[PDB]
Amino acid sequence: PRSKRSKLVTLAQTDKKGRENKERIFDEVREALDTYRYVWVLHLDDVRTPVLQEIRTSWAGSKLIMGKRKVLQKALGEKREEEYKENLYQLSKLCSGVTGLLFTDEDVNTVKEYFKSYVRSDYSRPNTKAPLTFTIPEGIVYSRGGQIPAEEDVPMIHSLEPTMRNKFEIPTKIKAGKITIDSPYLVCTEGEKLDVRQALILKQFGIAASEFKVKVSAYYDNDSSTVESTNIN
Amino acid sequence: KYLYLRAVGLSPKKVGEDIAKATKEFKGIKVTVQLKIQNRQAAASVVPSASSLVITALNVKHSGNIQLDEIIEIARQMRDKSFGRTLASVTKEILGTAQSVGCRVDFKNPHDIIEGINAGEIEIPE
Amino acid sequence: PQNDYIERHIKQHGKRLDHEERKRKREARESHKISERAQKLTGWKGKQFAKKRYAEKVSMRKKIKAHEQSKALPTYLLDRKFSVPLPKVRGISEE
Amino acid sequence: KYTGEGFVEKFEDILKGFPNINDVHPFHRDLMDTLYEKNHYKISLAAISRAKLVEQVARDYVRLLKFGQSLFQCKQLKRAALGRMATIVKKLRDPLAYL
Amino acid sequence: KVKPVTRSSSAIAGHGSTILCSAFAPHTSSRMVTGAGDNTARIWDCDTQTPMHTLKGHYNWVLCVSWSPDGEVIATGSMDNTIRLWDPKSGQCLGDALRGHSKWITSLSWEPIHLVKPGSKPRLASSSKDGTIKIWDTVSRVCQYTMSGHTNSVSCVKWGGQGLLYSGSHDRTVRVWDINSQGRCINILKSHAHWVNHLSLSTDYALRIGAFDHTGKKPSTPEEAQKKALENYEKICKKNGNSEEMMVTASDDYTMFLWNPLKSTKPIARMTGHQKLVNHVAFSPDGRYIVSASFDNSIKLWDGRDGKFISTFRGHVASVYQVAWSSDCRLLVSCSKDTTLKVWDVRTRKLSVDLPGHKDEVYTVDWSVDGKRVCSGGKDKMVRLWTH
Amino acid sequence: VQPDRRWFGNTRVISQDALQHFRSALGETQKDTYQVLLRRNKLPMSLLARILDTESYADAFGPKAQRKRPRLAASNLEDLVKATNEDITKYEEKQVLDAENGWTSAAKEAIFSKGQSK
Amino acid sequence: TKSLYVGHFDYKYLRFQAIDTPGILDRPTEEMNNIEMQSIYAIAHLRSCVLYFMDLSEQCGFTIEAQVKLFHSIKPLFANKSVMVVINTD
Amino acid sequence: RVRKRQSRRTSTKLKEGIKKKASAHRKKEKKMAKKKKDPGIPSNFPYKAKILEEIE
Amino acid sequence: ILAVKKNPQSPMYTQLGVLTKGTIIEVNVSELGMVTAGGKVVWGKYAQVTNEPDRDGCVNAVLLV
RNA sequence: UUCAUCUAGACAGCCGGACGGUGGCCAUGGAAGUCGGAAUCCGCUAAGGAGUGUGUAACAACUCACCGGCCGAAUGAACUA
Repeated sequence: PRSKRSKLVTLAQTDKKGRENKERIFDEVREALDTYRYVWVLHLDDVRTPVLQEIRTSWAGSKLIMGKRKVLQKALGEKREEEYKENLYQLSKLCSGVTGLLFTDEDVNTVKEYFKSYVRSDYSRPNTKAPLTFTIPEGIVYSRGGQIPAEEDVPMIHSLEPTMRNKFEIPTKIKAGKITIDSPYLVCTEGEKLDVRQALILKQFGIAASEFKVKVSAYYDNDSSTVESTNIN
Repeated sequence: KYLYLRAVGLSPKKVGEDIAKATKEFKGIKVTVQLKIQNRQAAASVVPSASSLVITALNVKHSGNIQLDEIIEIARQMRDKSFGRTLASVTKEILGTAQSVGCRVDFKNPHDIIEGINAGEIEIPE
Repeated sequence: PQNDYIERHIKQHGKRLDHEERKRKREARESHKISERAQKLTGWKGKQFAKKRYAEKVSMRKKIKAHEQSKALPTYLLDRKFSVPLPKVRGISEE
Repeated sequence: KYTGEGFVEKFEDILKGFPNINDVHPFHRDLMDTLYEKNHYKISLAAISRAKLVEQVARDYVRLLKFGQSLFQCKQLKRAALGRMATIVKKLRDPLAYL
Repeated sequence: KVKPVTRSSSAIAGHGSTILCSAFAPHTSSRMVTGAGDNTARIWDCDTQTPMHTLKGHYNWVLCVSWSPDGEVIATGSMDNTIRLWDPKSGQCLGDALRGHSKWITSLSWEPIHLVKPGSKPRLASSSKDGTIKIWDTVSRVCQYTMSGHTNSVSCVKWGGQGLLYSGSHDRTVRVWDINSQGRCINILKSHAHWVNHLSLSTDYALRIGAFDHTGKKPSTPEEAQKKALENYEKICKKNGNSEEMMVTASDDYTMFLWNPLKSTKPIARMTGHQKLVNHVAFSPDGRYIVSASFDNSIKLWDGRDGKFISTFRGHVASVYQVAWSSDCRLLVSCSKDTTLKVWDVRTRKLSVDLPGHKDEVYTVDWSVDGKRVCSGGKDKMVRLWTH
Repeated sequence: VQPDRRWFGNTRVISQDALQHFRSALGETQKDTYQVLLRRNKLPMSLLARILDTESYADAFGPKAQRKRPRLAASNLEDLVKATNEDITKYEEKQVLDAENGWTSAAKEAIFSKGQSK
Repeated sequence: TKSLYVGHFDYKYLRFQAIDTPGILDRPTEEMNNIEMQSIYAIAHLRSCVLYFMDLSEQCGFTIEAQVKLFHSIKPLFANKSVMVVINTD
Repeated sequence: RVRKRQSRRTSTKLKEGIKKKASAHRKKEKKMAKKKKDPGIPSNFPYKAKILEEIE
Repeated sequence: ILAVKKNPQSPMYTQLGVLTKGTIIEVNVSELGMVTAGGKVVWGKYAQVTNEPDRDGCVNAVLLV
């Protein structure tokens, strides 16, 4: 019973959900299929909850169901035999990653134009090159780190120097409470496939200079019971 | 530009009276204030907060009898952003703030009126 | 001296370069060293170690219990032979 | 006797090393009063002084031990003296944390 | 004005275990609550002698019941550490339970109406065996604050007229609490040798009815209720122009004490004469007489000004548990370990009628306000309603 | 030791008036040393705030320290000046009243402790 | 700063000590905190000179009326203390 | 510098005294002595669903 | 302590006043404010010692109510 | 031995989310989830505590609790000998 790793227990309020949540999502999607006319698939791989809430508040009449890929695959039907309605696994197979499956009764073209005109700012999200280039100045670094006049900003907090020095691999010293470096550290170049620590550096300095525009792949109509594929971003 | 100098119960002197004259007669309460800052000009005005609006509608203590319509006017005051579909839900959202303050809505605890709302004994004009 | 001078010093210069890694590694090796002290520390020190460990176990058990739980007679007759509380005591010899 | 002497040596190091908040200077007195709450300060140090009781226990139980007629009796008297010392010190948990 | 009680009820049935507590309403001679040795309680329609509004939610013995002096709420404390509030119309629990205590509840009291600000409800002061006294905001049903001065069980708690709580505990001390001072203990009263049982006050009948005389007519508005209860309190607290409420204690040292807790911290008189202990005390509603029920098969009458002896009511043959007054201050009813109730004319100092009809120990008894019925209940599981 | 109803009973009783008279006479008697009680064995001679509740040693001083302002506060701000000057004068007075360099005094001879001995 | 800080210098072949004190507010004085009562007791007890810094400017987050108000509030301590005022730039 | 080591030789007096200690403790335990739930059909048994069928 | 009434071992020991375990003693109780029916203050009561005070300097006892 | 999770994907790792009323109310020189006291509610949710810890003068930032993506089959806890 021994020579194991002890699980670090902590005492919080929230608790795991289990199979009841998944069955609830299953029943919800299956009862909304009968209700609404059109159903769409939206690939939302890395999002902010306020952006998702904006997308949801854009229509209180239409539904948006997130959840687990394999659960929505089962609700729709992955096999041509196992399916709720006809030609539905043809849609269910399109789901790739984080899929937000939307239901509506609204016209095709309103949705199509909305989800290509909708664009927001977001972080650069590693494994994705960034359209920016940053040499930090070679003096004292500020909370924005080379984005505005330093006379606006204040120096960052001394508590971040272990983080910058170890996790971000920046060469860092501090003279009094201020953080300092000797030479201008370049972090990234445009058209350079980003890595985790570059992304974290840009996040720490507060750089949302990437275009979040949701991708839509397919679309299915209940009365026609047909699929239709439109890669629109 | 914009800043927030809530701090109530460049040119940092004239902003004092500019803020106080946003709270001339009301409020005498710790409200939240937004300062739109031009070159050296402080266009300062209150941004509505639920707690402060409730305490206007009413160591210190609280017992309100807010009468169920002042809370609806507050819900109309800040259904602007609100991240919520209906006034019938924003009213619950505000009744929770009232519960935390410790007030007494009409003459009951506001959680019981949330019960009456979601049970179908209280109506909301949408 | 004169005030919290080391807190000021930590704010101005900061603790070391090799401080956080070493602390993490101490916290990691503590699991090994606790058992090392159990199979070692002959005598009174091992006894006291076991006592401490048992008390610590009981404390954490009670803490978790408190967490998970925080998640006929009347009042006046409640709380209610002429033999003394000690008959037949040990007999003492005159010697 | 050794157990008594240890406790009173320790307590004497506390009592003599700490300053008398009265009897120093009014400036330092008022400063340390607004910092440490003179009442709490004096009360804790008086608690330690009155605990320095241990002497009474040691003297009484030694004078009782003079008449011990068996190893078990003497052992139980020793245990009793040390246990009463331990009770007195257990009742000193908060003042020492303050001090 | 009030007539003696002669005729019984049928042996009414209901919650089928030992009856433990009893209470008429303050505004009707027809609504009565009983808490029993199961985890339930029951309301009764005395006019019909019918069970109504059976009342669940506890998970151990119901010990204490109390009706709000305004008549809107009922409160029940049980052998579990919880207090539950009930609406008598619905016969339903009013929100969740008011937990926070560590051991069982002993006594309950309501904030008197004449101190409640208008449009607000009266608070609930609860005691407990754990050594604490909690103050509940009954409309938000949450603890305002506790009082944790005592050490042993708190046997009695009483909310007075001058915003003061008086508590009696097994630590042989009576503690006074000025709630206006944020629940600070101001005075401790140490004269008893054994453990205290059933503190009582002079004005407690007024503080219990709260603008509800023997006519049953309800006040129009809370603004009128305040005045109509304040006059009822002041007509008996201003016995001599300055207001004073007398407090009396009982303990297991076979003795009572009499206090004017504000005029002086020492007791006026030490009433002795009981051979066995005192279990229950009662001032008259007019605050003139005091009466003491003891385990020596006796009840004893005293004057509530100087603690002087009057006489001794006799006739029982076993432990007397408690007593109750008529509102006219002429008739006294008593319960006992024997199966009988007994009525005593206080003027001639004489038994007026012995009321058998139970079959076991009678634990609780109470008299209506107007004097039309007396409820009684005990181990035989069958509540009785004796009337003229 | 056998059971008995005579245990559990009051073994020694006295009335209040006799008790108080007995207190008075003996308070009169036993202040006078030339007087003396005769039996002395048959006679009963046996018949003759705190702030820690509010503050917990931890709200006063420590990392918790829920204590920002004092209660040892004088109002009328000139009053503490009148106090400080009085205190400084008293201090300087005690200094000259009770008024080292690397030498000591010889040991007390052991003959002076001869009356003192276990 | 929440405490008194000390510094030394030598002037005219004599050791002097300067004392920085954390702060005082205008505070009608039957309620104040243990940080300001340090300043008050230090100003009251010691036999020093005392330098009140005014900072005649919009800076400071404090108005000149409040500054002179505090000065007039705490001038009873100044009755025997050798005061100077310094303006640090209608 | 290694220290001593206790010996394992049993020195007859000790084994006599232990026999007597145990012979006394056995009587004392016998004197103090003067003052089911079948565990079921355990899992991991593959053919457990057949024992439920011989009942009727 | 006021007296020793019964040491169960050889009542000579009662006259000597030996406080062994099980010994019964009279103790004063005026500190408790006990009073009988009639108003007479009680100042003496029986108690039984529960410990062996030859081993402990304490003489611990239980009142006989 | 017992109880639980698991191809509607378990455990471990990385990555991302970890929101909104709200800087909830008292308090204070200041305390915004994290010096303290007492509430501990609703909303939108896949899930997200009026907040598990580090941290800040206060914010910030990080973190876990909880959810999801990649990975692809067993795993965890309490007990007994």
